[PDB]
Amino acid sequence: TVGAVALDLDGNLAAATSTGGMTNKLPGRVGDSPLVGAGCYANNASVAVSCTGTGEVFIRALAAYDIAALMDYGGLSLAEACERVVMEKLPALGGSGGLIAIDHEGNVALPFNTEGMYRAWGYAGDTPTTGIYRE
Amino acid sequence: TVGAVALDLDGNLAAATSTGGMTNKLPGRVGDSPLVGAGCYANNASVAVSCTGTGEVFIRALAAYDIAALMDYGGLSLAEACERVVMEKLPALGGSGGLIAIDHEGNVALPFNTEGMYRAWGYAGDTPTTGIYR
Amino acid sequence: GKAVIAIHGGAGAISRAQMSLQQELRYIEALSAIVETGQKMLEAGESALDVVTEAVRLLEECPLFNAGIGAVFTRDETHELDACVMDGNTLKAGAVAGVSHLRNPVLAARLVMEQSPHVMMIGEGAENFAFARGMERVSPEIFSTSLRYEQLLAARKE
Amino acid sequence: GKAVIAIHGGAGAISRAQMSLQQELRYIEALSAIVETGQKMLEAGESALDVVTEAVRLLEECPLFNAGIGAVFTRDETHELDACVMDGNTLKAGAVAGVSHLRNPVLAARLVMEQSPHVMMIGEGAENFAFARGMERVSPEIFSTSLRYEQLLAARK
Ligand SMILES: [Ca+2]
Ligand SMILES: [Ca+2]
Ligand SMILES: [Ca+2]
Ligand SMILES: [Cl-]
Ligand SMILES: [Cl-]
Ligand SMILES: [Cl-]
Ligand SMILES: [Cl-]
Ligand code: NA
Ligand code: NA
Repeated sequence: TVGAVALDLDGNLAAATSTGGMTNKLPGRVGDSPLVGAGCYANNASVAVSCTGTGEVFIRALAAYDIAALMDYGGLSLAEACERVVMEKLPALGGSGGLIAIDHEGNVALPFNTEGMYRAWGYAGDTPTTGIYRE
Repeated sequence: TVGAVALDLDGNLAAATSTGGMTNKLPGRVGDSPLVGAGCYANNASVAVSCTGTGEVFIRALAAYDIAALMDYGGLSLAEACERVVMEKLPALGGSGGLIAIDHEGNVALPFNTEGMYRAWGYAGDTPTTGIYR
Repeated sequence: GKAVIAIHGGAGAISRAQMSLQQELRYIEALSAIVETGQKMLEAGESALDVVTEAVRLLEECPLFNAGIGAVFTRDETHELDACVMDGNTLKAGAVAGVSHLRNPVLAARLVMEQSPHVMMIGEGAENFAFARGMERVSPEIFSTSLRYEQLLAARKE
Repeated sequence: GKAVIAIHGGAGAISRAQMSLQQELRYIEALSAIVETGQKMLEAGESALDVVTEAVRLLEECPLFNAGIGAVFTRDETHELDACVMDGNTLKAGAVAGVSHLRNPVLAARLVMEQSPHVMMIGEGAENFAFARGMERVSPEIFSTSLRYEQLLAARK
């Protein structure tokens, strides 16, 4: 599973997610990656999100849309929603993983509750930052 | 597309949705019916929902989960949530259809913005009600 | 608490001027019988999961409704069926999309939820998994009805 | 114009003990090159949609990440790929699941979004659709790498 989120100079958000699934997967199994609201979601009013992790849980908890909703309806900040979903809700359902998110104001967050997540981010015109392990 | 939602005597909610798709469908197209949060959703803390309509829009707007999120995070009543999603949000995206929904308190609703929706509801221990048109 | 069930058989451009009374009566009858089955189950203390599963199974078995028997036809003249089920108590869910050889998609979906560690299965993989778990394979034409085929023909005409 | 991009190549049990610096540098170098590419597109005024689409295509192309080339194997030693793309401007989206003969699932997803009325297509159906739009069929073997295959044999045993 891989993904990307972005906010362009026109203020538009977008998200994309792609995966090979799981090693030894039951043929026919579908995870959160191709399902809108689960592994991928973007709305200019709130946020763009791409996930990676235990697909089943991300689908059950509609992780990507939930970030948007917690912000849009609940008033949580990007950081607060990310903490709610990735560090509290997902683990409670037995889920592991992470996601990347950019909100309409250019805030970016990359939470994950696992040992690591291959990730990177950068503002237009700035030096990028990479990561594998926890800060 | 068919569906069912129920609240039981123990307080549990559940939802189910099933479809044959669309007449003349492009093979391989998937609408909202089998997508959790789009055409089917349930959570004891909020609501149970099964949808029917223009699949694409129900997927883009996560219709079924949106009802739940609006009640859970927005504070909207079941009726308020159904109105927003079915009468305001889905039509703005070009979608038609409806949904059935029961919340955790036992309120039930069957909104639709189309000419009709095959439907029925009834409380345990009571007489059922059916409808086709508005 | 209050126990209650609701069901639908599709929303859309249903209109008085293309419907005959006998047809409307058949729909009223089917919706009435299925909602009642649900009420009685709830009344006898059955789980909401069992109730929605059975109500949907009955909607599938009824040829009047576009699910299971009576499924509409794709442009290829095939049937592609999809279903989902979700338990609000555990937040567990099961779903299948694009299956053609399973009589009751809703049962297949529940099979995914309860007899696999997954939530969604598609196509032939879903079918193969369902057979492995003991669900019967049916020929793809059991769902076919003349009425739905006539709708395809009319859709092609316009 | 607070333009910005983020990418990921998967979350999981990545541990220092079980990895070597050189393995680490390869991953760092791939992540950096892809994110920089995205950053530069943003700076040039390219759209978010185009930016995430390209980022993910590069991640697909790179064999280090489990998407496209370097996809993991199913139980049956095949590749089943999925992808989705969503435009927050229009709320339109495209997605494919269970595709095994399309090189870049994110491009196929984008095709679904832009060249059909639909949101999601699966399997043979999704492929025929893509072919009719001019995407070429590839052999499922192009995604195969000895690394992921070894993981499969190790998972079986
Ligand atoms: Ca009464
Ligand atoms: Ca039972
Ligand atoms: Ca299970
Ligand atoms: Cl919450
Ligand atoms: Cl971990
Ligand atoms: Cl008559
Ligand atoms: Cl060194
Ligand atoms: Na039927
Ligand atoms: Na790759």
